Amino acid sequence: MLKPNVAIIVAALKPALGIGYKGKMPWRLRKEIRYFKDVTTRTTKPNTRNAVIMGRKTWESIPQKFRPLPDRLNIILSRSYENEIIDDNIIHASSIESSLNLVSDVERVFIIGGAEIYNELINNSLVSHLLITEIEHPSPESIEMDTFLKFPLESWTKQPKSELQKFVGDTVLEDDIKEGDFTYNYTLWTRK
Ligand SMILES: Nc1nc(N)c2c(Sc3ccc(N4CCOCC4)cc3)cccc2n1
Repeated sequence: MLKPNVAIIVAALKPALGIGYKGKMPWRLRKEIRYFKDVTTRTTKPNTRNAVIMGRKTWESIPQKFRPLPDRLNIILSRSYENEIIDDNIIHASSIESSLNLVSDVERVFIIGGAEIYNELINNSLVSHLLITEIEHPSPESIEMDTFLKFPLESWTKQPKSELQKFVGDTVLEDDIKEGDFTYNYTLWTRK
């Protein structure tokens, strides 16, 4: 695959864009996890699938019985890895671009995490879209967090929901989803 458009998909707590605490998301949003699954899995073309890209630490944090993520090509980045196809669902690579050279029959590409991946790849011009779930809570400060997005959003534009809907196709987009004390919305951003 040559110079594909890539999307980042993340869930962040406004306004600081907190994303984790000691390796874990500080919340359990059952519907939000479902949306992550549907978006990264659905495809429109026939014999295709999407690819998910993750850092080695996130891979390692998934229980072994739960990896690879089903129905998607999993790509794991490590600075120590050789570019290699492990099996039909797993690729090892040392760069995003090198990993993409090993694939065919991929419809979309998503970077899924973690923090270091997000923060480094946001500056790669292959990244064309951001799918940010913006989470809100009455007392954001009550939530312990150590990891944050460092995204240059002054250079990105938040699109209208119509554009997101077009993006995700048939997926149902509910507004102001509430779970416990959290309220969230799905958003799409593109580069200015
Ligand atoms: N919108 C969205 N985006 C993701 N990318 C999701 C992941 S994948 C993921 C992997 C790593 C991290 N983290 C960042 C740093 O370490 C805490 C874990 C967060 C999400 C798992 C569940 C729901 C998700 N929701």
